[PDB]
Amino acid sequence: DVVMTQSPLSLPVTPGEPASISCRSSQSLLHSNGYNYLDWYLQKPGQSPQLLIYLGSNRASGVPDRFSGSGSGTDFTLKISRVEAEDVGVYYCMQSLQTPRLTFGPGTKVDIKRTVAAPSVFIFPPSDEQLKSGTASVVCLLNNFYPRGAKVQWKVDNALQSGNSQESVTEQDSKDSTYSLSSTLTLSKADYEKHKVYACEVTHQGLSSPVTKSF
Amino acid sequence: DVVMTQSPLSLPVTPGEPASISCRSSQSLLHSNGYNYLDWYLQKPGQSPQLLIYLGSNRASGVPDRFSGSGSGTDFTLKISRVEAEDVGVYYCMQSLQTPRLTFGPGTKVDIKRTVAAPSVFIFPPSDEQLKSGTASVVCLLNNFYPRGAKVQWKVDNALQSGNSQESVTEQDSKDSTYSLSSTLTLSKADYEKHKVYACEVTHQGLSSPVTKSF
Amino acid sequence: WEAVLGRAGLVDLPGYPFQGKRFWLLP
Amino acid sequence: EVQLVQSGGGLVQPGRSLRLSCTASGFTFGDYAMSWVRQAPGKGLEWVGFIRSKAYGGTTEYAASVKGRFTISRDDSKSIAYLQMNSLKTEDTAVYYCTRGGTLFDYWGQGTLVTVSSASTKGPSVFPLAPSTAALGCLVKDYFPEPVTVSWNSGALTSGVHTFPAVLQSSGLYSLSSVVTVPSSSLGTQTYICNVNHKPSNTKVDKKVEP
Amino acid sequence: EVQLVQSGGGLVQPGRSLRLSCTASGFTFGDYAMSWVRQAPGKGLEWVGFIRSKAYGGTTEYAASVKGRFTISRDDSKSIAYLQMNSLKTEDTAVYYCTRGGTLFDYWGQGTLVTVSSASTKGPSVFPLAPSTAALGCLVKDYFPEPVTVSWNSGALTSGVHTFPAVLQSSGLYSLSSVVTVPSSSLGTQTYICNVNHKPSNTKVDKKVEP
Amino acid sequence: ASTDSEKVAEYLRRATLDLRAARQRIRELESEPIAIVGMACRLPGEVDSPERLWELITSGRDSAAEVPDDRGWRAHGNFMAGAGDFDAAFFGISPREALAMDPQQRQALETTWEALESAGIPPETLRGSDTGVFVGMSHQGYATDGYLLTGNTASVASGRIAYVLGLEGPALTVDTACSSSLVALHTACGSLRDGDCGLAVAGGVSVMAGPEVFTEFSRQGALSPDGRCKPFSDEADGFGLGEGSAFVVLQRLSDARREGRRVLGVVAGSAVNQDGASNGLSAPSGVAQQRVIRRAWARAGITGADVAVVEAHGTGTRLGDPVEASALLATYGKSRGSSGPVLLGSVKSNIGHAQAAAGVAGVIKVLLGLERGVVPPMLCRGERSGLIDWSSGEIELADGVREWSPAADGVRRAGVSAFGVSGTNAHVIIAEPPEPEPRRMLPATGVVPVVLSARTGAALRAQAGRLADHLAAHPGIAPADVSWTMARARQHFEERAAVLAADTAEAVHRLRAVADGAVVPGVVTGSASDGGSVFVFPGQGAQWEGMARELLPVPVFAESIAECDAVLSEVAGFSVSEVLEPRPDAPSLERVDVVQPVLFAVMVSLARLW
Amino acid sequence: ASTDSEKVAEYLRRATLDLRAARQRIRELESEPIAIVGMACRLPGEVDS
Amino acid sequence: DFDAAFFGISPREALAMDPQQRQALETTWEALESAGIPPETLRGSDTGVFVGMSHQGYATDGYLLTGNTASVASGRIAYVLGLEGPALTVDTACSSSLVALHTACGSLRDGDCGLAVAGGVSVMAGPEVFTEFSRQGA
Repeated sequence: DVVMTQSPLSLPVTPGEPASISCRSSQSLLHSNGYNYLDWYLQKPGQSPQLLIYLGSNRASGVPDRFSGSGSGTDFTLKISRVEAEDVGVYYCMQSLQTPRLTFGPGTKVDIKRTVAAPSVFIFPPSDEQLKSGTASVVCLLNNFYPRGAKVQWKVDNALQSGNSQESVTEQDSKDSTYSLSSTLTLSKADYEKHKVYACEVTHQGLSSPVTKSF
Repeated sequence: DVVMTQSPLSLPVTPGEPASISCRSSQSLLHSNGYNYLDWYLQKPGQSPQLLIYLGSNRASGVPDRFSGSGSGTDFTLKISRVEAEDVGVYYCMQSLQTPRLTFGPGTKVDIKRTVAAPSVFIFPPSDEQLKSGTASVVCLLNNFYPRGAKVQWKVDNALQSGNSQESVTEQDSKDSTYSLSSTLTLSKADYEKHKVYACEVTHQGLSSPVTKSF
Repeated sequence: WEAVLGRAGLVDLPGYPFQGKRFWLLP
Repeated sequence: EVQLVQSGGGLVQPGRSLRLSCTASGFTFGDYAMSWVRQAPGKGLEWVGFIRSKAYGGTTEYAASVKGRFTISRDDSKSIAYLQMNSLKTEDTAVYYCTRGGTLFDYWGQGTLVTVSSASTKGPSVFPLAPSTAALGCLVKDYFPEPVTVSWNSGALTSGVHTFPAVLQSSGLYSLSSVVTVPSSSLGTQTYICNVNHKPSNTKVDKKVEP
Repeated sequence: EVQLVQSGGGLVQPGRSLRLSCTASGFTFGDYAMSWVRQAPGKGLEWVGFIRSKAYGGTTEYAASVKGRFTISRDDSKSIAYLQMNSLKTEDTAVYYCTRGGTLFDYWGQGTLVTVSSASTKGPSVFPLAPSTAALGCLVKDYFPEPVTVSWNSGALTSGVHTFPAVLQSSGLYSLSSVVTVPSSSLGTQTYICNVNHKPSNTKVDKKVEP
Repeated sequence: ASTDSEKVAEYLRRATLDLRAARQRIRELESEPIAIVGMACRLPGEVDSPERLWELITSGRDSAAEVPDDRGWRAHGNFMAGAGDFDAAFFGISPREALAMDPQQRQALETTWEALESAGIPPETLRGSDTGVFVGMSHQGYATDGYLLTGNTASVASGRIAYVLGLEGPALTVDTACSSSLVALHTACGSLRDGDCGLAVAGGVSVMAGPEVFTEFSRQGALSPDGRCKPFSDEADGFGLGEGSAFVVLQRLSDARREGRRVLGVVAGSAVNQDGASNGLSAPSGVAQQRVIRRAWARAGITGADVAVVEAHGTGTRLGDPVEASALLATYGKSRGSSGPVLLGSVKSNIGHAQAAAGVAGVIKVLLGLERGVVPPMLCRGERSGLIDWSSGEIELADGVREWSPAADGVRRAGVSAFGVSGTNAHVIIAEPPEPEPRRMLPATGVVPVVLSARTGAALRAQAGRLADHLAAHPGIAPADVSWTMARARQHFEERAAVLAADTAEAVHRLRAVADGAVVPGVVTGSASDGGSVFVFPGQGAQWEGMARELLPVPVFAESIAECDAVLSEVAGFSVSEVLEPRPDAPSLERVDVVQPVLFAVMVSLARLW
Repeated sequence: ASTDSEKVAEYLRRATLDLRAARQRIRELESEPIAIVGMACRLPGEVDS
Repeated sequence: DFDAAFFGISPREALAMDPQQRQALETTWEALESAGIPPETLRGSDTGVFVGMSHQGYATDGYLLTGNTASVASGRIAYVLGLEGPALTVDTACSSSLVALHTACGSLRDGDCGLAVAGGVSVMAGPEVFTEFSRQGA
């Protein structure tokens, strides 16, 4: 009964080239008055959201005219005629047939296109000074990869860990358009001392086989 | 209960000068969405009607920009910043709070302004050839007056007639901006023969006293 | 100078004082 | 460009039927309600009815003076709106406009005259309004159908001429009067002749006017 | 020009209350619904609620996760929209945006961060990720509040440096890691020092990294 | 939970809001006012500055004189004093190329610079900028040593300005004769509105250089013997030849408001047309002049009744003037609508016919009057021409001191004309400027710095003297305005000075000390080197009674002194403020363990102020 | 007898139609193609046409 | 070569006329014929003239000033053909005729004129230009 709307999750784009994002609903968004109740929004990185298109295909004044919406019924498309670097961020299509909208959905993450780059993987064992405190943080660095979506598992004695690691990911680099990840496995000194084999298995598109780094 | 809307009945205007027409409703035309449900239309002489303004103050594309609407609630005004000769005709303000609209109302008749001119009055007795047929038409001409609204009564033996006269009025003259009227009293020959005193009394603004022309 | 004093208004003061020699070709 | 080309009117005897067409072009006909508005000779604009767009049900509303006699239809494949008039009356004589929209009439057609009369074609009778500045003229009486044209001295005399709108008498026949104001030198080698011309009855009359 | 200037956030302990303001300018505030939307760190846009314009009743709707705890108000005389947050939780930590409109959000404010934490100010502990192209870095652990800045060789070394977004550990304290990739000539008169700086606890640390 | 009515309410509102923006964009593209942000004028009558032009005309003086001998020429005209003078060094031009350079080129380069200074733009900020150059000019015969082709092509008069100043918008020279500079103005407003450039210099220049023009008009018979133009007078007997530079700086009004530019006036609309099939190639057409006046009204959205002043072409020709008066009577003279009679004049009565510079010289006059609310006066010699019908009373010559009175729009407007012998006509509506409505360390001062700058020492002293004369001539000009202008609205060259004063009288007195080589109390001088500053912190010896007590207010200063107070109070028994501010039982400045920490505090705090 | 939804339907449609015209006018003022309808050339090489 | 009679010009004025003026007048006519426009329909019309041109030295019998001013190269076409749009001569050197074209498209788009003639003309007439470039070496 409740309407849902789907899009492509991530879209690399190339400045000077057209790009396009599809949106599809479970049910027609066409109203008796002849308009499609479908709006497009964009949040640039570290900026507030902005309206691009309302009612399927009306561009809002002040939105650059390289943006256009089209489609009807259940299939809608937002087009950038020629992409500019400033267009990165997350685009959302929002139906307004059924309100309120609890969330904006996951959107489409738009970054700058480049060739597949595998992560260079480094493990770092806990410094001694930190061990003269009571906690052991071990860090796995995934450096300079593209696209996002590297995964890391931790394995102590070829046994998988859970709920003791935290990740963080940089933004797209301005020069080489890559990403870096950071994985911190945190345990009490006691635990760390109860083991010897500490490693991080890294999975990514540019890696044909999982890559593991051990102590 | 039913909404009504009033305006000025006739407006002489002067090309190169501003003009203005008021419209007033019995009841507020403001809608919850913030718009006044009031449209303006114009029918030029011998032309089809056209839309000038919708929703109180939006000018329709293609309407000359010297036209504007304003007002809110119960008092609305259509303004021509500088009148052009081509602006003559009838302007209507149409509420759309209550539909259908059975009629457009009497509108505002807009003609070209000039000084008051009294009608030159001529009576013409029936031609003889027409009397060799069975009917007698007697014509009263009201020539070159301004503004419209000359009245004519027929009087046979200082007794008023009714339902035996027909009027017709020219359009505004292109040169001197005046109007001419035509009053035809039609009776059977018998009747005409049963009388002697035939006259037409003319009333108008430029006449200080009623002017009568007799046989 | 704007941080120190603030912003005031432009006034029509004389422009640069050009130091011209004469040049007039006589062909 | 947006176009609403009308067609289908003319003369028609009372009680008969008549269907007007409105052919749209330059826009998506099926998206609009379409309305018919009429104007009797000399009088105001009077609403006849409209049909909604299909998206709003394609349903119709009518004025009381035509309900059950007139019906509105539309054909979105040919982009045509129709008015079907039945049991016509003389009171239904008017110019009929179709117009885009059911509440906001933002584009109108050229309009179509419908004359409802049982009169038969008939030539005019011309009588002169002898010049009792002097005024003389011609009374063009009892013709059908319209129009009838009048000129003075075969178009030489145009200054001071007023030809009046025709009126429709109770007989169902039309009458028009033409007048010209002339210098009271009404004999000084100035003969005045009105030239009346009624094509629908093959009539051409020239009349002199004088006391 | 249209403006929606926000103000009124910051740090606040769980269970307390906090009121955000949204001051409108450049348009007729009273004509618009106004809505509040929030974004938890790293996550999506989540609807909080809105108040209608007075013309539509000036009534309010809320998301289930804030109903009874948050309330939206407006003051059309000062052209201000308010969010009154009560019984705050750590889960209510987010950037809060007011936005013009209740269905079409056609203008947004700069947003206001609300951090809900019972943590006390605390300086970081810096540990070096010795360079086991070589990779070394600094682990800036267990501080509060944000931010903390890191540079390398007092800003001389900028090529190959990635400082990572801070993470919030179960303790309620933040941890950040900075790394730099350097030529394996890690001794050739190239001493590497990360400069970490935490103003909210008056801390300035310099650390060397090496095997 | 939102009704359909509420949702469609918000889309409708957005659609009509988008429609308002679109239609405002349409109006901008077609008719945005162009702000006049700067103006310069080197014209006959010893007029080196727009303000000199005001003085000449409110003083009823003209400029006709016998031909100069400096040029290689019963002969009178209107000549510029320094037509031949040129600072070649300033622009990086060798004296060899400067000699070969048409004076028209040289006067344009110098007057453009002054226009940029009048607009408060330091020309270095425009390097690599998007700035166009539109010069109305006509070829004259100066060369009839090398660089002579580049020094005499018309195209280089506009491009040389682009090259020297590093401008990258369009650079055009245009020739429509006496209309050339108003056509240049018209083209530049079109260029701005099209976004071809973001700033434009427009105007015109002419200098009588070769034998032709003066003797060519004598045989032709259009010259007056006095060399005086008597426009609209029964003593009209031809025009007096003239010359000059006249340039304006043009910017889209929206950009000028946004950058906080002082606006002198706006081009509200202009039109350019042609006589077409007239009584002859050089014959003016009265109907063509009505067409162009009415087109200018159209593009400014005004009617004749809204203009109170007309600056006419007014050449002083017996049969030229009635044609122009006829065309004005049929436009401005009708439908006056109880706005009072339109006031008519022509700067040509005072400076002669400046040829390609005539039109912008008229704009400059009109702007001068708009500054002051005063109708710009014209000489008006003798009686009104018997060949013209002032019976209506709706046109009157701008005889003397008249209050310039606004229209129903409360706006003061003028119309400016220029008609060419080739037949190309121009009319521009100049309106008064819209209302302009809209943090200091070292806060309270009392006194005020005035900085000066020039390429050489003698130029520096000349700038000091001329600013001294200007301030003596115009008392009541706010000293904060002189200072900010001299500091921010001027470019800074290598040789510099500054005078520090509390009142205009002290500034004049110290500026004149700089004009001489004088070393007086409030005066400093030096030359600007790059190489960087070394801050020097000495040893023992700097202490004095409550040193820098007066600086304790300045917030950035007192801020620093506060941190020293905290730190020094924990480490020693006392604080810095106790020692510097009045000392109520505070440590003695004679103690080495107080003077050194207190000096430390004052030097760190001073360095932070710096 | 016309629902509020139907009336506001026709005003919205008119507003966006007016908006399309406005933005087409903007494009015309800025970038309308200029047709080259004629050309003549008297150039070297005995090129009179 | 110039058909002075065609344009109502006396052979005295035609001799005094810069060939640049004469070639512009004849080529403009042919452009109007190439556009299929009978030039009489343009009399009193709203038509602009934009000539890219540079002063050369042809006269170094009367009508010699009107026959050699650059401004008259555009205005003479307006006069002969009775055109009432803007008439400009513009000099940007080798770019002069494309600048003339650029200005005319701006003028059309602004509605200053409804038709425009644009182009450029040059004829080597005076001693300078040929020997001036020889010494220059280009």
